[PDB]
Amino acid sequence: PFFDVQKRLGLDLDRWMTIQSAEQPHKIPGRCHAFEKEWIECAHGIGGIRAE
Amino acid sequence: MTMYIAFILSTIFVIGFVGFSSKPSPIYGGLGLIVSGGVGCGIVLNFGGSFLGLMVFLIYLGGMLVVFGYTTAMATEMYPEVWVSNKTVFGAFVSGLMMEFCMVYYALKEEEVEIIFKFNGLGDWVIYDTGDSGFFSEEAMGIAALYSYGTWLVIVTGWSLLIGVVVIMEITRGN
Amino acid sequence: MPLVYMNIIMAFAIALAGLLMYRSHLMSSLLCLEGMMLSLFIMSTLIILNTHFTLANMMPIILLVFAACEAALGLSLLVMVSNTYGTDYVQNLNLLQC
Amino acid sequence: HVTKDMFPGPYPKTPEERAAAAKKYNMRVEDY
Amino acid sequence: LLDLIWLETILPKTTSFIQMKMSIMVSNQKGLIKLYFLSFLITIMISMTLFNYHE
Amino acid sequence: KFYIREPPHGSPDWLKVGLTLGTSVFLWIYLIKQHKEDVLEYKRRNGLE
Amino acid sequence: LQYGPLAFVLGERTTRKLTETSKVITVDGNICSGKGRLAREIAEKLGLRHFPEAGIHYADSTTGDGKPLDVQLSGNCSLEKFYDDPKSNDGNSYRLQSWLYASRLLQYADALEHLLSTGQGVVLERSIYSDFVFLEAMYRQGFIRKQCVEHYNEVKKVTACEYLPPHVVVYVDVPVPEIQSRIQKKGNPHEMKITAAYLQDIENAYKKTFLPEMSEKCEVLQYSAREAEDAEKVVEDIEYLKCDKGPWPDQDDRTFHRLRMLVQNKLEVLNYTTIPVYLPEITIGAHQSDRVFQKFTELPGRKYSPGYNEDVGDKWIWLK
Amino acid sequence: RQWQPDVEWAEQFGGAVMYPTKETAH
Amino acid sequence: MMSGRPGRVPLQFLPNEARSLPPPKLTDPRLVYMGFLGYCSGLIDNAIRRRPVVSAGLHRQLLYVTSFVFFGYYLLKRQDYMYALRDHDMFAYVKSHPEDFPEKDKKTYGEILEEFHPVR
Amino acid sequence: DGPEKNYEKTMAILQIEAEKAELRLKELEVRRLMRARGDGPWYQYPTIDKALIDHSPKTTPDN
Amino acid sequence: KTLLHKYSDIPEGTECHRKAYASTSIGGATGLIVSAYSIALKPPASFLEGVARTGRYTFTSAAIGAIFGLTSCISAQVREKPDDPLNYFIGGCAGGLTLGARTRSYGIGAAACAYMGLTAALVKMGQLEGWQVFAEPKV
Amino acid sequence: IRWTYARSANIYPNFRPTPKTSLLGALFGIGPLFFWYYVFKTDRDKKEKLIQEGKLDQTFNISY
Amino acid sequence: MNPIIYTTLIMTVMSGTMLVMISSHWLLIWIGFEMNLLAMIPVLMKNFNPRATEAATKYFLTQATASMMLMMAIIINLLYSGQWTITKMFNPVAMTMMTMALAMKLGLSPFHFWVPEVTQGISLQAGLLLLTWQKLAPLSVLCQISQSINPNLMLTMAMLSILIGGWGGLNQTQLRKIMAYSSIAHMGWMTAVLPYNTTMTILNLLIYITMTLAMFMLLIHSSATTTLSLSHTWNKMPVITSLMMVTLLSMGGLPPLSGFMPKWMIIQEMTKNESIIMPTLMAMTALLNLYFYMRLAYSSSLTMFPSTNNMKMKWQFEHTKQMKLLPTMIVLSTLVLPMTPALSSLN
Ligand SMILES: CCCCCCCCCCCCCCCCCC(=O)OC[C@H](COP(=O)(O)OCCN)OC(=O)CCCCCCCCCCCCCCCCC
Ligand SMILES: CCCCCCCCCCCCCCCCCC(=O)OC[C@H](COP(=O)(O)OCCN)OC(=O)CCCCCCCCCCCCCCCCC
Ligand SMILES: Nc1nc2c(ncn2[C@@H]2O[C@H](COP(=O)(O)OP(=O)(O)OP(=O)(O)O)[C@@H](O)[C@H]2O)c(=O)[nH]1
Repeated sequence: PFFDVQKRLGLDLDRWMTIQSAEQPHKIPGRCHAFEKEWIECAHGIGGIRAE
Repeated sequence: MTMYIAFILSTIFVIGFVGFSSKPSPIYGGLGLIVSGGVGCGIVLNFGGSFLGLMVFLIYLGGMLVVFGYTTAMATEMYPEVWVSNKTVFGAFVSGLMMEFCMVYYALKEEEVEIIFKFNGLGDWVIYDTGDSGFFSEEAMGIAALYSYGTWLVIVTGWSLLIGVVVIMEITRGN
Repeated sequence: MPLVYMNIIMAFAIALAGLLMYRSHLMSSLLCLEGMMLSLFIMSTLIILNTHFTLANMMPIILLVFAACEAALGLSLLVMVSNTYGTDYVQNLNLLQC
Repeated sequence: HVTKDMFPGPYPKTPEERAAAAKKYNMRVEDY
Repeated sequence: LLDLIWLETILPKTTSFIQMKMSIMVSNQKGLIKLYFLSFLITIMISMTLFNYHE
Repeated sequence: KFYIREPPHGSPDWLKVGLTLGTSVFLWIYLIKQHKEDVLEYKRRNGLE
Repeated sequence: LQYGPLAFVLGERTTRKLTETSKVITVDGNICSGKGRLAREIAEKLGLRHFPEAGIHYADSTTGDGKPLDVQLSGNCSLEKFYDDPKSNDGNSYRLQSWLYASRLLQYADALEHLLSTGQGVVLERSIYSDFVFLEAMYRQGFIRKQCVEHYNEVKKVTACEYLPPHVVVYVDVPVPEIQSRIQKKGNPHEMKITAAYLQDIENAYKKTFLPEMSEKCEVLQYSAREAEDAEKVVEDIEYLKCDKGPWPDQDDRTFHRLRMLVQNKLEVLNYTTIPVYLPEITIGAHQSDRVFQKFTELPGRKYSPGYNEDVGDKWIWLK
Repeated sequence: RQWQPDVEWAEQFGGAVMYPTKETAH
Repeated sequence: MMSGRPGRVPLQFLPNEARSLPPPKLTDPRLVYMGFLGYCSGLIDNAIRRRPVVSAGLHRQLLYVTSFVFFGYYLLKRQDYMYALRDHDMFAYVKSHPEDFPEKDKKTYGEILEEFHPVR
Repeated sequence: DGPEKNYEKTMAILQIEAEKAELRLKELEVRRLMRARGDGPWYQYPTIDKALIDHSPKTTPDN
Repeated sequence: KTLLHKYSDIPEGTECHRKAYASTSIGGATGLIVSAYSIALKPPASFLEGVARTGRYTFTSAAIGAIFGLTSCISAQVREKPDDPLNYFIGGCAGGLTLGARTRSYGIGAAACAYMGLTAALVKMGQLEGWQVFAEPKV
Repeated sequence: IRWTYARSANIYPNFRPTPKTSLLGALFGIGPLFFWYYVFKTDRDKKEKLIQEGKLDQTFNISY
Repeated sequence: MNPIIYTTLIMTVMSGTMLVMISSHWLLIWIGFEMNLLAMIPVLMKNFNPRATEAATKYFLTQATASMMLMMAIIINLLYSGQWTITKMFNPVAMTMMTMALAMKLGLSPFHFWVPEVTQGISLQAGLLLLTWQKLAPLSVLCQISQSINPNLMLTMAMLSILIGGWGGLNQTQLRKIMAYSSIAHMGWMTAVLPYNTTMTILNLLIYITMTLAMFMLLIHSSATTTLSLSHTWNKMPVITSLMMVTLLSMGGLPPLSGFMPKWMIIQEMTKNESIIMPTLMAMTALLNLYFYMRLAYSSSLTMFPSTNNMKMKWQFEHTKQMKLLPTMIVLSTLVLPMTPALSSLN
């Protein structure tokens, strides 16, 4: 965000739902849990330009 | 037929939208819109969205559009502007029945319709996913998370609704 | 991409045109506006139900309850216009001009 | 003092303002 | 001929005339949303497709 | 005297003004000590003293 | 403090203070008709705040010591001068009327401000709604040019629309031959030469215009001279109304809070009076206006904001 | 004294638009 | 651009490691100009309220100088931080990328053929 | 004062300006370079943290 | 920008008919856009004169587009100088003169002659040198 | 004051662009400017020609 | 409207904008935009005049349409990527889709047609809120998603913003319409640099914030809405007209005044990005703003327009307003050029 208050004080407001491989009710998966988990861990700590 | 049943419901959805978008009488536009509102629920129902499908019936068919009829009963332009009243509305209605008839035929023949996006005209049933949901309805568990994880949305949605009632009376109070 | 998704997307686009292509009844304009969101509400359900984005089943209601809020504003402005002017015409709703 | 209308203006096309312009230069129309 | 007529007309007055001639027609609007929203529909239509902004 | 009524600022608002000196001397005494503590900590961190 | 938004939030309302002695009664009538005498008697017998007729220096009365400032410094017009040459080329007539309209408009605000801040009714002479009877009179004989009417009206809607009408209006009905009777006993040579036509032209505009159209929004009781002197009769008549028509028996604390906002701001109440439409009688050129403003500024007390002028004795300037 | 604006200058800046036309005349 | 550098904790006006820089000296010319701004507000503050400008409410404009100076001072440390930060990771990059920064050859002006244009 | 003051002082002026001049030219090059490649400290456009990944076993083995 | 690409593909002062066709297409499309806007913001009270309004605007813009198409190309053909900016300048002024003919006023035609001719030189200046108006983010 | 006004300000408001005014403006405008350009250009186009091939003498010309 | 109700309505509007700037989820971004809209209309309705009703109706229709159109950009990005995070999105049509959706909220392109008219209808205080605070929320999204924007599409929208925004300003009598046309012109300056470097897009924002607070609250203090009404203010309070002409010159961008700082830095950035024709044309159109800026300055304080005898009462009384933060506003809005290198703090 423009002002990442969530990161500063560490209260999760929306990011619990921003992607489908996060915690889900009753631990049931999305359609592409396997793929997006792979993409997410591929593009972590890399940067938007390089991860493209 | 039942091969492309969701092809059908999507089609009345388009013609229902062309109805009120053609700017007919606000009640008639409401009639065309609720027809689209009715058929759209079936599209969601066919995907298993029973709870979401039933809501639009409740709060959009029996909800918003009911109070819309009040303003139509309040507006009451001196003559009905039903489809026969004007000729542009016929032209708007007639036109809106062509291109969607054109591209379905375009999509039914070779399926390579490239309007804005690339789009496949294959049967509606394909994109469905195979897998049991056990005993928990996926739609129900998703919505019930409103009070488990959707805490933040609940506050903001509630607060805006509270502000929703403060504004409405204030603008309508007429000083 | 499945043929149905065209039908909602084109439904929005023609609903979008009706919202912008005016006539003489902004009451009819509001109908295209709420029809506009109905396609948005409808389409959003398809992807979310299709992709099993379980926690994302949230927003079809959230989008509904907020799009419905604009009806409260829009219809309230309707009667406000229909009180200083009596009617819901749009050509007469040009007192600003300069 | 000269306010505005003794200040020179545009060409006098027709004789009416030709007469006015002649008076503006304190001279008759036969010599203006 | 030059200092008080032409040199003041070529650069300064022509730009001043052009600005005024195109200040009025921009500001001369009708106040009716039907035309304004029609202009928006053109803008959405042309921007999305015609100038290849999407591709 | 001239105006028949005591105008709102016609009297010294003692509670408000005394606050203004109070915050300013606070604002200053914070600054000098903040400048002081920043100095030797920078000196200590960067070697020096 | 004042009625600032903090005050209203913390509990300062308006409906608590006001009571049945909260009215905007106006005693009014023709020239020299003794309306001011009757207005005082109503004020004394009702415990009701009185407001004398707003003159040229009424604004001067409110500000500073209340001493009437110079006509050049305040008014650029004299009623006695208007008496001498009603159709003077300098525009003394319209300048008199427009300044008078502003003075009573300020007076109307002062009445409302005191009423809303105390709950005590206000009685004033010749409310701004009745001020048109003079301009109509000054228009019939051509004492002012026709255009003065539209400007005076243009100020009237942009100002008098917000100020709501009185509760009950007291009218001292006095016929012109009677008006032609007392003004000799007054003695001031300027008011002898008032035309019987002017006393006539105020009367019918008073009769056929002021009373009837304004009657639908407040009680109107007509008294001739005998019922004007009978203070006992008129005062119980004033007490014997329900006062239903008019906006006053409809508003709540919300409007009164907003109403006291506009009235308390003394610049706002007459802000639209200085309307930028230009006419010869009221417009003053830059050089004359600037020089007078310097003359106004160099006066004591007015050099700075109130409570900030060292010349009059504002101590602690360095601390205020 | 130096020239100062008058009703001629003021009315030049007064109205709906200082650059008027037949369309803006009304 | 430093919008997503590794370690930027959000909503942190002055990160802790910025303390390793020489703090702005109490009479830094930039700082006194910040104090000027506080004073310049004070004079006009009495002007709008129609007070004896310079000698009017010594308390009022005195607070203005204090407020502007402190808010200036912390701004200057933060300003000095980014410029130090901008130069720091700059230098760390060029050593990490020697191939993209060749050392240009050392030729004196004697061997350089710079053509000459007469003025005539 | 002596010309030595102006001579040495102007030499320092040239030294300061030269280092400033070459740094700006380097700054524009680096800014261009690391914007494109992206393997630099700044210009790191935001991504999604791998922490927000549910590794607990799901109700379906194919995950 | 395929429609614009047509003009760039044809070498300067070569296949003048193609350049004229490419140029007039640019003018026709540009005239259509402004005409559609003018219909929108300014209501064409009757439909038929609405087609008259867009007809005038398109016919004009095509004329400037067409005339600039020949004059630029034939001048490069005649003088065997494709890189010369003057090729567009005369064409630019030629286009401006056509505008004066459509509006029937020498003053507007003269003004359009100078401005359009100057811009016509400048755009050719950019094409030769490599000027970019909408430069991509570089730093 | 009429004479000063007519000779200072009351020119452009009464000016109308006509072929007589237009041609005279061009003739007295760009005309002399381009004429001098050609004269100075060819003179300089002869001067540098002479010195370039060493056909001119500036033996004692130093303070140019 | 009850002050407590008014305070809450402003409180939600501020929070709604605050919500947009602090949300990492696209849905919440929309939530902030709509609930900010949901409370913007009643503030415009505070005066409740038929002109205001026309203004509020115009404002709601365009803002609701833009916000509703914004949803598809989220939905289409969702459809092609399944990502609710507000980052570099993954669809040129969706990227195009939102860019005009947000532009209509800001009013840069022909979309800008609502900006002048709504300001004319509604009160001076409401116009101050609409033209200053209600521009942070749409800008916040653009700053975050700047890396995904098509350079050609955004630069154009910025161009017509300064182009038309400055051009029509020459033909405005009412000061409210002048301010809005100035706002549209200033909108282009920040938006033009937005794809290149977002740091001085913000720098332009706070600076452009400063004059508009300075000008509008000066205008409120003047209690004048027309050029002629503003002209008469020299007689009452000549000093205020003096500061306004400083800000008028400053907002025009003449050095060393503050308003030159944004434009100077903007030209510097795109010059670094090899775009050198683009900055030049905007600078040329910058004088267009300066013209009616001068015209107002000529009418306000540089000359001395005629006054009315009824102004004499205004001399006797005094202003009751407190014009909070006005003293520091103009000083921070006219002489801050020497403190330019402080922009690195924004970075
Ligand atoms: C090298 C490749 C290209 C080769 C070909 C050359 C370029 C294309 C052709 C020339 C285009 C520019 C010339 C102008 C074309 C549009 C003319 C037009 O719209 O005329 C109508 C009108 C003017 O007349 P008006 O003021 O309305 O008065 C009569 C009223 N009854 O208009 C108006 O009233 C409104 C004002 C004019 C319209 C707005 C500006 C239009 C031009 C913008 C730039 C276009 C650039 C095109 C080329 C580059 C991009 C591809
Ligand atoms: C960058 C370029 C310049 C930009 C800014 C330009 C601004 C002016 C441009 C022209 C403006 C239009 C023409 C003139 C308009 C005048 C407006 C006005 O109100 O004028 C009359 C008014 C009368 O003065 P008054 O308000 O009574 O206050 C007197 C002082 N008490 O006069 C006033 O109200 C003016 C009051 C001025 C008070 C000045 C106080 C100075 C104090 C200096 C203190 C110095 C301390 C030094 C300490 C040294 C050791 C540290
Ligand atoms: N134009 C104008 N003249 C007014 C107004 N009020 C009073 N006058 C003039 O004031 C002069 C004397 O005041 P009057 O009230 O008429 O007579 P009076 O002798 O004071 O006695 P009363 O009527 O009892 O107050 C007359 O010339 C009136 O026309 C007003 O509102 N407008």
